[PDB]
Amino acid sequence: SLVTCPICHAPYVEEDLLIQCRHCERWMHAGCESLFTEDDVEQAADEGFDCVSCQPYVVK
Amino acid sequence: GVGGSWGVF
Ligand SMILES: [Zn+2]
Ligand SMILES: [Zn+2]
Repeated sequence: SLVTCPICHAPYVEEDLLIQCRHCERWMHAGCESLFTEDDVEQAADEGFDCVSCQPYVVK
Repeated sequence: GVGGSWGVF
């Protein structure tokens, strides 16, 4: 993490909005996580944030 | 901590 995102396995320049799944402690781009606004991630973060991995594993 | 962890940049 902090350099490679699982959704988009590629390097990036420290920029754009950042959001990290607390369950996995993984950093990833807000855009690749469906986040398009700072406000939306604010509320999402407040209610907790689940990465793409958590959704399928959490729900069976 | 409470909720997810996100930063601005
Ligand atoms: Zn990403
Ligand atoms: Zn996760």
